[PDB]
This record gives sequence, structure tokens and C-alpha cells, in this order.
Amino acid sequence: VQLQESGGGLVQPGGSLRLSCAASETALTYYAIGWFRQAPGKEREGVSCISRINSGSGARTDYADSVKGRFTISRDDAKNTVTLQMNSLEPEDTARYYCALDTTDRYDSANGRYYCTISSDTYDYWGQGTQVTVSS
Amino acid sequence: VQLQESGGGLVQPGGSLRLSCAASETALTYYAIGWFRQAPGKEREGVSCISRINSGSGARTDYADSVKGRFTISRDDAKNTVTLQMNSLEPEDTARYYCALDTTDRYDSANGRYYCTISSDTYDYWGQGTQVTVSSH
Amino acid sequence: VQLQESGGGLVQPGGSLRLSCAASETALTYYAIGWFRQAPGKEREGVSCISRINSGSGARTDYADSVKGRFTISRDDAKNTVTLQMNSLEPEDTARYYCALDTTDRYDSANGRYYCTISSDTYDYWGQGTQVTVSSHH
Amino acid sequence: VQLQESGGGLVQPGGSLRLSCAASETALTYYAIGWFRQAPGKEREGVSCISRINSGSGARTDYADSVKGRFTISRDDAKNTVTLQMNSLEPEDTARYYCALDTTDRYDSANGRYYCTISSDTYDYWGQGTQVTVSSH
Amino acid sequence: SRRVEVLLTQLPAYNRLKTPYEEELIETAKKMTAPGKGLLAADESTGSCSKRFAGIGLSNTAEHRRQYRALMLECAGFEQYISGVILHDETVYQRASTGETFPQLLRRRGVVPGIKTDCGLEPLVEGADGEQMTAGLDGYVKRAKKYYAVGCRFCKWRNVYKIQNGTVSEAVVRFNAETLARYAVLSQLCGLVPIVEPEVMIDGTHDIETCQRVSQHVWAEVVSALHRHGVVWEGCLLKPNMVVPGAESGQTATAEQVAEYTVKTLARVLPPALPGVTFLSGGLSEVMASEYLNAMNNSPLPRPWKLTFSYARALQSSAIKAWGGKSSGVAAGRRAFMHRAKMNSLAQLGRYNRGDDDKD
Amino acid sequence: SRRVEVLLTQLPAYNRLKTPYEEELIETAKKMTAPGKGLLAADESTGSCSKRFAGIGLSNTAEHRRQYRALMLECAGFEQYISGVILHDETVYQRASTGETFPQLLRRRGVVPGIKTDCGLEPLVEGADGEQMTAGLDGYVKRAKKYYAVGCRFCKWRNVYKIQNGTVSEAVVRFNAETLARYAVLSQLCGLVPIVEPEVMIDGTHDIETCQRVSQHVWAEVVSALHRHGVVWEGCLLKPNMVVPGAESGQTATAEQVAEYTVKTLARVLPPALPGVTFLSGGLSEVMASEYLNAMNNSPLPRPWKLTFSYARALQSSAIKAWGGKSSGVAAGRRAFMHRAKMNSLAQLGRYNRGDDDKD
Amino acid sequence: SRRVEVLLTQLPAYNRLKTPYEEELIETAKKMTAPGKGLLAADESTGSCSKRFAGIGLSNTAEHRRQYRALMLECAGFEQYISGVILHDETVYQRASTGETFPQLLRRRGVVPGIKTDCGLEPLVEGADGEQMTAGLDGYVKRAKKYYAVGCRFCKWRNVYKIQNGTVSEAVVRFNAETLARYAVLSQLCGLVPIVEPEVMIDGTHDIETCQRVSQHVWAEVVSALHRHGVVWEGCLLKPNMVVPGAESGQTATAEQVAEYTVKTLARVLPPALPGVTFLSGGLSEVMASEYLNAMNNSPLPRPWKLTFSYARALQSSAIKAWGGKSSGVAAGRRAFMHRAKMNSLAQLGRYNRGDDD
Amino acid sequence: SRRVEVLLTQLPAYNRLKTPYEEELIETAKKMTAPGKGLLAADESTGSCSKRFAGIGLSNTAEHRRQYRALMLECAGFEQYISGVILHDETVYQRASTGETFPQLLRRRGVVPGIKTDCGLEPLVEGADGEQMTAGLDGYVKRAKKYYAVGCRFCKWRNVYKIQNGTVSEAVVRFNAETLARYAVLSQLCGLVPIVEPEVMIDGTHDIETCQRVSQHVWAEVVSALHRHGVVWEGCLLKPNMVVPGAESGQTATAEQVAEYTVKTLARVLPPALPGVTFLSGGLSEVMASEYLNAMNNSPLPRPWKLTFSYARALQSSAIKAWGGKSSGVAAGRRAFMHRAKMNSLAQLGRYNRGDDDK
Repeated sequence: VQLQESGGGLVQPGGSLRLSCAASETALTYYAIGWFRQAPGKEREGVSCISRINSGSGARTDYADSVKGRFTISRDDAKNTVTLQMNSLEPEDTARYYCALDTTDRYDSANGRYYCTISSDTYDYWGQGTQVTVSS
Repeated sequence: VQLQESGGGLVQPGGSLRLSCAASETALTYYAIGWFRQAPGKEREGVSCISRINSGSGARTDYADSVKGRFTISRDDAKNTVTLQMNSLEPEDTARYYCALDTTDRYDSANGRYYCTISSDTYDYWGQGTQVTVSSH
Repeated sequence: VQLQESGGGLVQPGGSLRLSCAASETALTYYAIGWFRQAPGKEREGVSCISRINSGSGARTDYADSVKGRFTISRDDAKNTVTLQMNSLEPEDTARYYCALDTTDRYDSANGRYYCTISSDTYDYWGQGTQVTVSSHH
Repeated sequence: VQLQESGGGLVQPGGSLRLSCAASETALTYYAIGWFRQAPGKEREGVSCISRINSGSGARTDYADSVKGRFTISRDDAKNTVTLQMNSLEPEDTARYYCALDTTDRYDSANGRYYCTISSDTYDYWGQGTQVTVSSH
Repeated sequence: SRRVEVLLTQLPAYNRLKTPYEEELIETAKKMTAPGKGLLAADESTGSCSKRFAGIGLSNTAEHRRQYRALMLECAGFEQYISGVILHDETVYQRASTGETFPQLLRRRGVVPGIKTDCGLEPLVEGADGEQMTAGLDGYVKRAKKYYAVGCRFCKWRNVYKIQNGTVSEAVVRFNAETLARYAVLSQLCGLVPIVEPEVMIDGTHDIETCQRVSQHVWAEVVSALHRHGVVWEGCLLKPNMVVPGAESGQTATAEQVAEYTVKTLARVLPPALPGVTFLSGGLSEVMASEYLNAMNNSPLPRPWKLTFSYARALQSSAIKAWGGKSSGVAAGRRAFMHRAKMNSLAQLGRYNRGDDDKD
Repeated sequence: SRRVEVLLTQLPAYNRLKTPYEEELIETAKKMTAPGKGLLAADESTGSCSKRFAGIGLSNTAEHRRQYRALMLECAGFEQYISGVILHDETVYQRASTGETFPQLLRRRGVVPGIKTDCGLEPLVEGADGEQMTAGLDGYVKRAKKYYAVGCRFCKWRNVYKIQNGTVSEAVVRFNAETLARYAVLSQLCGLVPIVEPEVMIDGTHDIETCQRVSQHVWAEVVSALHRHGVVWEGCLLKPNMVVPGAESGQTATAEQVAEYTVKTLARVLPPALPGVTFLSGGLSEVMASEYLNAMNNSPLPRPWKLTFSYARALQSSAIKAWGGKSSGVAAGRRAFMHRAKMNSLAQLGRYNRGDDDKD
Repeated sequence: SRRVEVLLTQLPAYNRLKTPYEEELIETAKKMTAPGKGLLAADESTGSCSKRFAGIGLSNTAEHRRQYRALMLECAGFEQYISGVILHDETVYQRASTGETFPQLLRRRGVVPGIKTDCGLEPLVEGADGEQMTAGLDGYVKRAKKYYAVGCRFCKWRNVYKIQNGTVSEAVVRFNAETLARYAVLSQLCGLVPIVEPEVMIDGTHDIETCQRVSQHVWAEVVSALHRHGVVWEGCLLKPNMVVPGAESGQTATAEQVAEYTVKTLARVLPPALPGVTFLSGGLSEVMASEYLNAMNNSPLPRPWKLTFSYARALQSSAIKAWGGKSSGVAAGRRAFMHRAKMNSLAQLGRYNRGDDD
Repeated sequence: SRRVEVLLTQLPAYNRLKTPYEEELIETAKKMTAPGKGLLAADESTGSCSKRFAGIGLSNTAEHRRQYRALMLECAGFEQYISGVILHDETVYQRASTGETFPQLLRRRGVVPGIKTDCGLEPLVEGADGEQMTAGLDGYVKRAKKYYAVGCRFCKWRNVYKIQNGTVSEAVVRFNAETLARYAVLSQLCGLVPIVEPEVMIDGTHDIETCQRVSQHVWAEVVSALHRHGVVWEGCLLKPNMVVPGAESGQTATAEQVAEYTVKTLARVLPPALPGVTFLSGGLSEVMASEYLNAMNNSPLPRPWKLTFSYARALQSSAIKAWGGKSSGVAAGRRAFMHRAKMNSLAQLGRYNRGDDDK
């Protein structure tokens, strides 16, 4: 089983892309989903996670500091997809971007809500990725 | 099984004897009983029979012609015996006398009565007999 | 239940028509089928019957004497229809033509075959008919 | 239910008697048995007890001090009796003598034995008694 | 620890009936429960014909009884709707207008011929007053093998249970179930597919809840006895009553209610390996028997077996009245019979339309 | 908390049979088990008579069968030892030389006349090969009422159980018990004291322990079935086999061993309200049937019911051989019959003396 | 025809229980039903002791309960009339003033010690309202082997049947019979003679004919279940109710009627191989329990088993009242107990005389 | 006519259990048999856990057992394939890392929590040597009501039948059925959907024909007892063995044969009102349990009840081995567990593909 990422490509600095994560035989509504990226010659870093939908306050989200304010993650459980809207991209954002499923039941019983983590320790079913190059 | 005859002996003509028939392990009330006799050199002849007791008219009897009026047969079901009182004995009455049971169910449904026969075809359990000799000598 | 006749019309003498007999919710394969006709002021007469299909030897047919050689009756159990091909029409053939089902189990066990009759005594479920007019001067 | 005492009577000093204790519909083998006595103007005092038979060792006995050496108690479970043999009787022994059953299960399991007591607290089914007078006069 | 070599047929788990007709029984039961088809019950006794002919003034002779069956069996086209016909013993040997015996006619037209093999109701002696057992197991094998020889391939046996005071005696529940099961295995040994009819009768003041509970109790015991006697389930059929209020109860039920009470009762007791259920019409009218059967085939409840009909009065009442016992009425009688047959055929398929049926 | 008013007879605890003959059945059962008396079983079928007539070369006609029964029934004196006679249906209507029918003859002499009411053994179909059921319940009430009307006051019905491979199938245990129980209750309704005969047959290689265990299993189910059908226990009798080694087992048992196995088996299953046990002789010799019955009436084990005989071959074998079918042999035949009758009469009382019996 | 070699114990006719105690069980049952002797039922619960001590103002402590049993068990001479004593679990481990445990005391005096092993009544859930099953089969084998180890040789298990509206549900007839039969066969495996107590209770307005018909129906199913489970009939005992009119029926029956209804019911269902019947007294008075048992042992009907008593209140009621819980009343209490024992001993022999009684 | 007024519940036809949970039981049974879903059987005893931990060398402590259950219960996404989880009594009161008890976790995720309520196998005493009964009905009502109070909505009770010499004793057939039926009605009275498990064990040398004939005999008596005790059929489930050749028979059977023998046996005895059948895996491999369940959901035979799984080893065997009892193996364990859950989910739907599975 594997997720399918799409939407990457070549853009000039200040531009934007929209990454999409799709699932074939899995219902994404049961997972917290995270977007990750890896640049050539370094480790894989967390970009954004989104929890399962909390009735009725929506899903909780989190972002890496280097990306906060510019990227927005969302999910459509009906269409079974998770979206990462990346805006005003700098050239330090160039990498191959991956989505993955959190195989841990990320529930917070003290606050009665689903949450998420950008850690990647408990993520699995990585896709093949999609390359994002920001350069003049 | 066998019956026991008694009462016989030696008497002068005109005298009398009383023959008795006893049974150990049989209830005679269920049978017609017959007295028979056999003289040396002759066949066994019927003398007297007595039927089972008919609750209204008592038991039926029959006699051979040669003894009618002189012999009397009776039965006591309580004492389980059959008796033959022989009176006015002639020397032609000398023979060995036997007791026997009629093994046939002697009932006559047309007249509603038990009967008996002087014959011997259906008699059995003959005793050893008792000798009765009537003689002047 | 009722049968649907079609195919009639107006033709010149010597011409030909093809009458069709259809059934909605009943399987005609279970019946002997008969074509009849009634002329105005006359009684209803049998024209042709067709038996149920006899395996190997086909269906048996019969025709009124006045029509032998000119009409041909056939049946298609798959399409659930009975057809009357009328050829060489005379002016004495003008009438309303009816379809009907033989409600009697027309089997002949002595000969081991289904048969049919042009007699209308045991026929039923007559349709509304179809007009057949053979005339030159019209 | 009550026991039947016998054997008492009038004897001269130095003489002897044998008191017997009998039971009609009770098996004395199941009880420790006690002999008691009551003297004119005095209360009922224990004389002798005998325990149940201790298997293979016989019964245990006990006596009041004033009678030790002279009185002997025994029991016969077959004849269903209790006997008190009184020998060499003194005049202070004159009294009415009673039989009684101990209604307590007198077993001592530490000691592996049936025992008895002359204390009248747990005794019952007293008989009518038998009078014993020891006198010269 | 001592051991003995025994026959497998002496062990309780190996009690299943060994019959050489097993594959034929299974095929016959499938043929009888074909979609859109049911059974015509023409197995009335000589006595029962007396009440059928009363209204039309026809004399109860063996020949008029033959014409009575001939009115329907020599009617063309009923093979569209009838998969089998329950025949009376007399009719098995009577001859049709085609020259064949009626079993031969039915086998020529693809219809399975059957025979009523029970010998009628008798007083139960045990249980309560008015309860009845069914006789006929003495000499059964000889009869069944002879019915098979002349062309019959299934049979029918009827037991009744009379609800009195809201219950039935336990004697009748045990005894009649034991009778039906014994009948079933003897039939399968002789090559006849047994129709097991445990009819909880309509007479009485009981309500539909009483009928539901008695029916389930009665049918459960029938099923249990069938297990004990070793029936071949796949070659067997059930002819039960519908679960309805008592005839003189004063209560009424809709077709949707009768269907729910009946199907839920059957689903609790009846093994799915049993190919089909052929309902008896009993005390229902012609239209009501089609309406109830249709409702059964539109039920959301589980129903793995075929739910079809085995109707007598519900197929012949209008036919006999239009026939009138006269040859001039044959055309109208067969028109009435075929209409009832088509209506119930659609009811089996769940496509019966009440507006296409009678209004009275 | 809903309530309904029901008949008492619809409640399981009130299933006891209501028969107007209850008082007479109880008196008849006492008469049949009078001290020192037993039953003569003269109910052989026409087929069985050819096997009895084989050795003596007598033709199997209805008249010769009449003379065969007349050899014993018109023998004087057997009322001392015989309390009842099991008659065949044919003999019930035959005439004695006294002019009365045999039921009338037996009734004039204080002997209770009885009738075999079963219709013979048939293949069980269920269970294992070689196991058999008994036919005859169809039309039973009509038959029994006619036997009562002509003077019969008890009846006999025989089921058999074939020990094979040390066991019997559970099918035959249930079915034959159910047959016997239904037969018993129908008999008491018609005024006949039922003799219930569940015979574990002697055929086979089984030892006395296998017979003991099968007999107890079989008889326990018969008793359970009798409770279920509501028999009047005080007006009922049992005709069981004795617990003995198999005929082809090669093992032998003493009379006291047979007595212990039989009485201890009966004491485990048979309610003491049952007035009497009338043993069948089966495959025992004439002398063995007398000594074994004698040993049981000297048993220290519990035996509250009367232990007596219901013998066929054990009373007639020597009688037929001395008779020879000739009128000249009647006297010798009746001597053998009456000797056997007296021996078994003494055996019932426990005072049978082997030295007073036949030589070996 | 295919054939297979199987174990004899896999064939239905060979279902009899195989127990190494079989010979001992039979000998115990003979001892318990010795002529002129019966059982003392001293197995009241801690709760039931509160109802007994109510009238005499005795506190319901484990020690006063010990003295309550000691009033009778350390009374000399009751072995003439008592063949066995049903003990409660608590009393099995308590000690008499002789220094022995009560089982040791009873075995020293030739009395069979027994133990009530059921775990009380619970709602049946099935059947009708008010019907009850009996709990206690879980872990039964471990309990029974431990009771045997400390000297017990028989046990008792009680099921009850409530006549309501002239009948009982078939659920309670089937279920309670199955419980008793399972209990019986487990007891014999552990060396205890099972006393099967199926009590058709006296409560209700039913007449003696209703009691007869329900009792026969109930006991017949118990017997059938005992057959199914393979009980050793010769090492088993039954503790049934007597067939009597309902407590609030307004009907009365004489001892001769009660004896006839009871014996004729037992004779219809109870195999004669069963050695003994030990009747429960239930709601009868002391004199009535002796009078009825006496009538039972003078009946002309068949009764191959010993008809004796297994009495609780019918043996102790007068004793407790004379005892008063005070040590001064021991002599009077034991006089009453021994009198009741002698009367019922005579009743077993058929020689009970009503004029020699209260 | 008329003679005595009685309660309807005193009459044999009115023996059906009256329980206030009837409507809730029916809804739970529907939820448990949802299309494409089955049950996870995680109800192993502490002893049985030693046999599972043997291969991975993990000590059998209460905490390691919790992590063993937590490996699967706190795995995200298994609610796609698992409708209910059979819990052991110990696990019912243990807590997940989210802070909830496992019943609370399962109900948050729409999974029905269940509890194994039997008290283990004991010797039958009656019948033949080696045959076993199941204990636990004493105090059952108090136990079941306590499980319901903490969130459980179904239960499981296991009886076993040992085929010896081609047969089983009639004593065990009668006794174990009576035990199962009594258990079922006591559970429904307390609001738990009873899973009736009459397991004809795979041990022995018998062929598939002996298993078919014994299984039908055993299950038919179970059904008969359930009628007698008055079970609510629509709120009940059956957990039977599959009809397969004996483990030491030397015979083999294809999935289509096992499906035909099993479904035809069920169709002969099992009332269609029973909502679902949850097969036990027993002595089958992981792939074989998916293979056989798939074949049964492609059978032409009648099968009105849902045919699904209630698997223990067949869902956890690969997961435990990849887990290794170590926290570093959690990712691999859940990958193995979720794959097995997905395969059996497809097998329930009849769309299981053997080529997408292990080799």
C-alpha cells in the first residue's frame, strides 16, 4: 500500500504550488496525515501535519517554523485527499515532498480531541514523492 | 405324577368295599375322574365316572351297565378325593381297580354343564391300582 | 389478457398481406394458435391453425379448404408471435381477421404429437381484430 | 423413659448387696452410667460412674472417696445392664440408690478415651431407686 | 479402556438417510420451486368433493370428479405458473382426454406429478380434546414405491394443530412432529420428495401473536424431529400455515403484517438448505392468498428458501363456480383458473399488482 | 404478566391417560400375575406355525393350527398354572370341541384371554442394517375395541433390538420405545392390559455384559416413553428378555448369575408401580426357562413387581413333539405341556425343584 | 458398509459413571438407610440461623452457631436413631468440646458425616416469575474432594419447584433436573453419596391432587436426567417432598391420605435400585412429620426403597426452645431432641404411636 | 374449554427470553457483522500468552501483555476492517496510552468492545476420555452486568469437542450444547450479544467427512438447546470451526471443498434469523484463514447469514513476530497486522486475491 503525491514542479521564487495526496485502497479519514520533504544530501524534515476531523472544531494542524504562514494544509474526507497549499516559495524550499500516514491513534483524552505530529517516527506508507524546485 | 388308589381287599360275595382315590400335587376339582378295572386276561373297562361339580345341579355321574344300582361314585373337592362305594359285590367284579383323570376339558356348552365319560381314550395319570377279589373260598 | 393482431389493410386482388399475432405477458409456445375471420353479415370462420412445435417434425398446420395453397401459417416461439402469410387475395377474402388461443391441451398420444383444429369452440382470448379489405375499385 | 434399679434391701453391717440397672427401650452401651445415693436428710451424692467401653481396653471407672475399695461398678453391654457390687457395708451407706445416664458425649480426644464423672449435673432419666439399709437392729 | 469395531450407521452422528434417489430428490425439489411457479393442490378426498360440488349441483361420481380435475389439468398453458400438481390417489390412475393418465400428461408438459400419501386425521387420544394425529405410516413404503412406479415424484402429508386457549398440548407437538419426520424419511427412501405440512389451523379466537408463538413452537419441533430421523434436507419441502389472526378472533392484520409475522417465524426455525416453502391457503380468499404471498416476497427479513404457493381453494374457487359442472362452462372455468394461476405466479416473484386483480 | 385460562390436559404435568377401564385394567393385571401362575404365549403367526409343524410333518392349514391350539386349550387342569393365554387373531374366532369359541372357553375356566395386536416386524430404514420396527398402529383403536368386545382383556406387542458389534443404534432405541409407548396407551383406552415386549434378542456373539448394558439402555428409553405418553402404570405389564450371554458367544452363565444381571437391570429402570414382569423364553431351553425364573424368585435384590413367565416354546416344544399332529398323541402332548406348566408355576413361587424335571 | 473401532465409553449404552468409590458409595447408602434410623439436617445457613435464634434471643455468632450444633451433636445416645448428619460448611471445620472436629466426632460414634454442597437459590431467568435454579457446580470437584478428605461421605443438594396456578414451567422441570443429575454424578466421582433433593414447595393454594401431579412430573424428569448422566443408582438417595395440600389451600389431608398420594407417586417414577428415600419435613409440625412418616411405612402400596426421614426443624424445634441458648437449658433441649429422634425412629419402623407423643 | 388460569410464561410456546436489551442486542449484532469487517480475537489467557511470547522471548508480565494488545488496539486505521474486539478480562480494565480504558478507546473509534466470559475447559467426567466441558455459569449474571457497565456490548464463550475414533460421545454433545445455550440467554439478559462457540477441534487423524458429520451433529444440538432455553436469535452470533480434514490426517482439501463442506453443514442446521457467523481460525495458517473465508463468500450454496471472521493467531501471528516485543518493532508489527486485517476484510467481501498476499 502506498499514497500518491502530485502537484509539484518548477516555479520562480515568490511563486506557489498545490500538492495533493491521494489514497487508493485506504480511507484517509481514519489517520492523521503529514507532509514531509527531503532535499538532496540531507534528512527528511516535517512540513505540516493535520489531525483527524474533530467534531465540530475541524482538524488540528501544525507546521514547521521555516514554513509557518506560507503553507496551508487541509483535508477532504469525502474526496479522500489531503492538500498542501504552498505560497511564496523561497529557493531553500526545494526538495522532493512526501505525504505519509500516522499509524498511531493520535487521540488526546484530556482535551477530547485528535491531534497530529510532524515528527515522522510513527509515519508509514510513504509515497514516491513529488519534486518541487524553486529557482530563477 | 400319579394317583393313589386304596380301599381294596378280599371279600365274600354280597359284601362291600369303599375305594378311595387320592392326589398329592394335583387339584382334582379341575378334572372329571374315572374308576376303571382290569381282570387277568381281559381289557381295561370303565366302571364309573364323575364330572366336575356344576354349581347348580352338582356333579354328573355315569356307570357301566354291569354295576348300575350297586356302585356309587362321589367326590370331595375339599379333601381332594374321589370315592367309589361298591355294594353287593359278585365274583364277576374281581379285578384290579384303577383311578384316572380325564385330561380333556369335558364341557357341554349346549346344555351348559360339565359331563363325564365311561370311556378311557382321554384318561391319564393312572395309579398303580388296588386289587379287589370277591370269592367264596 | 388479450392478443394483438396487426398487418391488415387494403390491397388489390391478387396481392398479399402478412398478419401478425402478438402476446404481451403470455408465452404462446404453450398453445395452439388459430386465425379466424368474420365477414359483415356472416359468422366467424376458421382460416388456419398451427399446433405447438413437435420436437424434430415441427408444428402441424391446417387450413380452411377455401384458402389452401394461398395462405401459410407459421410461428416463432422465440419472438413469441404467430404469422399468417396471405397470398393471392380474392375479393371473397374481405373480413376482420382474429387471433385466438386454443385453451385445450391439443395432444394426440396415439400418434405422439401436438395437433390443432380450425373449430372455434375451445378458442379464447380473442383480440380486437384487424381489417383485411381486398378490392380493386377503392 | 427411665431406668429400673433393683438389688437393694436390708443387710447387717459387713454384708454385701449387688445393685442392677436395667433399661427397656434404651441401649446403655451408648452412655456413661452413674450410680447415686440420697441419705435421710442429705442431698444426692455421686457414688460411682462407668464410662463407655473403650475399644480393647474396657471401661474407665470412678468412685466417691467414701466407698473406694469396697464398691465395684461394671457394665454388660450385651445384657444391657449396669451393676454396682457393694461389699463390706458400713452404716453410713444407708440410703436410696439411683441409676442415671450421662447425656453428654463423654469423650476426651486428647487422651483418646471415653471417661465418666460422678457429678450429677449432666445426668438424666433417673429411676425410682432402690432402698439400702445397713443395720444390726 | 475397551474398544469395539462398530458400523458407522450405529453412531448417532451418522444417522443421515442413505437413499439411491438423493440426486433425483434434489433435482425434483428445484424443479418444484422454480421462480414464478408453485403447486396446484388437487388432492381432495371423495368427501371433500361433496362440498366443492354442493354449490354447483354436480353429483359426486368418480366421472364428475375426473372432469373436475380435467377442467384444470387439460387446460392449456398452466405450465407457465404451475411446477407440480398434488394428485389424489383416484386421479393418479384416471385418464385424460388425450388418452394418457394424468401423471403422464403432467410429465409430458414438464409438470411434476405428486400424490397425497397420508390417510387422514384421527383423534390424538393423548393431549387435549379436539387434537388430532394423522394415520398412514403402516404399509407406507409399499404405497410410495408404487406411486413412484406410475410417475409420481413428490408427495404430501398433512398434520393439524388446533390452538385452544392460547396453546397446544405438548403431546400433539411431539407426536405430530415425530409423525411428519418419519413420513419424510420413508418418502425419500422411495424416491418421493416429501412435502411436510404442519398446519396450525385458523379456527379459534387466538390473535396473531398467539399464532406466531404456537407456529414457531410447532415448526421448531418438526425441524428437530427431521434432524433425529435423518432427513435429506436438500430434497424436502415445507407446507406451513401463514401466521394470521384466528378466524373468530375479531382481530385483523394487513398483508405486510402477515408477511412479517410469518417470515420472522420461519427464519427462526427453518434450515436454509431446505429448498422451498409452499404455503397453504387455508382460510384465505383467492385475492388474499395472492396478496399475502406477494407481501412475503417483498419482506426485508431473511428468506433463503423459495417462498411460493401450494393452493387448492385459492386456485379453484372461481374456476369451479364458472364451470358449473357443465361443458359449456369449461371456457370460463379455465379463464378463471388461469387468472388465479398468473396472479400467484406474479406474487411468487414479488410483482403481484392488486389493481390487476379482482375487486370483490 | 399476562394470563390465559387453559385446560388441565394442555399442561405437561396432566398428560396421564383418562380411560374408563382403569379399575378393570388394574384388576386384570393383578389376576394375570396371581401367585404361582403365568401366561401361555400361543400367538404364533401362520408363518411361525410351519416352523413349528416342520419336525412333526403336519400340514399348515387353519384347521391343523386349530388342533394345535386345542391340544393345550382343551387340556383339563392348566388353570392351576396358567393365568392368561396370548391368542393369535385367528384363534380368537375358532371353535373348541366344547362348542364355544376359545375366548369363551378361557373365560369359563377363569383364564384371562389376550390377543397379539402387533402386525409384525419391518425394516427400520433408519439406524443400522438389520434393525427392525414393528407395524400395526394404523387402525389400532378399531381392532382393540373389537377384541375387547369378544372377550379379550389384555394384549401383546413385540419390538426387537438386534445387538450388533456390542451396541444398537440410537434410532432403534428411540423409535421402538416410542412405538411401544403409543401402543400401550391406545390399548388401555380400549380396555386391554398392554404387555409391553421390548426384546433384546439373543442372536449374536455378545457376552452377558453387553446384553446387560444394551438391555438397560433400551428398557430405560421404553420407561421414559411410557411416562411421556401418559400410561397408567398400575394397569401395564412388561415382557422383557432375560439378561443372558449371546447365543453364539461361547460364554455360559449360571441361573443365579442370569438372575442377578436381570433383576439388577430391571431394578434400575422399572417403576415399582408396574404390577408384573412376564419374561419371554426366547432362545432358552425348556429346563433353562424354569430354573432361570426360579433363580430370580430367589434373588436377594429388590424386585417389587411379580416375576413370572410368558412362555411359548418353553411350554410347547415337548408338547408338540409328543403330539406329532396325530389324535393318538394328544395324551402324551398334554402330559408334556402340563409338566412344563407346573414346573414354571413352581418357578414363579421360587420352589422349583430341578430333580423333579426332565433329564439331560 | 464402513466400520470404525471406537471406545465403549463413546457409545450411548455405556454412559454409566466409572468411579473408584462405587463399592464404598453403596456401603454408605446402606449405612445411611439402616432400619429405624434417619438423617439429622443441621445444614442451616448463617442467615437461616438468624431465624432460629430469633425466638430465643441468641446472637448469631459463629460461636453460638457452634453451640447450637453442639447441643445435638455432643448429646449422648442419638446414634440409636440417627444414621447420618448433614453438616454446613462452617460446622465441618469447627470443633466439639471433646476436641475433635464434628466429622471426627460423628465417625467415632458410627454416624456418617455429610455436607450440603449446593450454593443456594438464584432466579431461573427462564420459565415463569418466581422460579429458581440452584448454583454451585463450578469448582464442585475441588470442593467435594476436600470434604471427602476431612471425613464426609455423603452430600446434599437442594432444588425447589414453586407450584403457581396449578403448574410449573417446563423450563424449571428440565433445568433443575439437569442440575441435580450433574451434581449427583460429580459427587459419586469424589466419593460422596449424593442426596438428590427436588422439593416441590408447600407454598400456594394448590390442593393435594395438584401436588401429586406436579411432583410426579418433576421427579420423573429428575429420574430421566439421572439416567442420562450415568448415575450409580445403588449409591444414590432421594430427598423429596411429601405429597400434601398447599399451605394456604384451606384443604387438609390425613396421614393415611398423604402416605397414599406420596407412595403411589414415588412408585410410578423411582427405580427400586435406589436404596432409600429420606423425606424432608418442610412445613410440617414435629408431630405431623412423625405421623406422616409412620403412615408411609404402613402403606400397602409398593415401596421397595427404605422410607425414612431427613428432618431439620422437625427434630430441633422443641430442642431449641427448651435450650434457650443458655447452658442451663442443655439438659432440657437434649431431652426434647432425643424424644423427637426416638419418635421418628419408631416412625421409620412403622411403630410410631401418637399417644406416646406430644 | 377451561380449567385453570396460568401465566403465559408457564406454557412451553412462550419460553422466549424477555430482555430489555433486545433492540440494542439486534443493533450490536448488525454492527458486528458490517460488510467487509470482522472480529479481532485478543482474548488469550495469561498462560496462552506465554506460548505467544515464547518465540520473541518477551516476559509474560501484565505490562508486556498490555503492550501486546496495545500494538493492535492503538494502531490507527484498523476500524476499516475490524468491527469488534474480543477482550480478555485483564485488558478490559487496562488503559491505552491515550489515557482511556480499551473499551473507551474502541467505542470512540466505532469498534464494539467484547469480553470473553467463560472460565476455561475442565474434564467432562461423563462421556469419553479427553472430552471437556466449560465452566463459568456460577455468578455469570453479576459478571456480565459488570462488563456491560464498563462498555462491553458482546461476549464470547468457548466449548470444545474432541473427535476421537471418528466420533464424539453423546454426553458431550448434550452437555456442551446445554452449557452454550444457558450462557447465551444469561448474556442477552445482561445486554451482551452472545457469541456461541462450539469448536469441533482440528486435532486428530479424522478426514473432512468425519469432521462434516460430527460438526453437523454437534451444531444441530446447539441450535436445539438454544430453542429450548429461549434465545433471541436476531441478537446472537455463532463462532464455529470450519469443516476441514484433521491436522494429523495426512489429507488435504482445497478452499472450495472446505467452503462447500462448511456452508452446506451450516445451511442444514443454522436458522437464517441468526445475523452472522464469525469463523475461528484455529489451526489454519494466516493465508489459509483468508483463503477459506474468501471461498465461503463465493459459494453458490445458501448462506443467508453473514460469513466473516473472528481470528486470533490468523491476525496477530506475523504481527507479533515483526514486533519482537520491542518498541522499535511497532511500525513493522502494525504493518503486518493491518495487512492481515485488509486481506480478511476482502475475504469477507469475496474479493480476496491470493497473489496480493504472502508467498
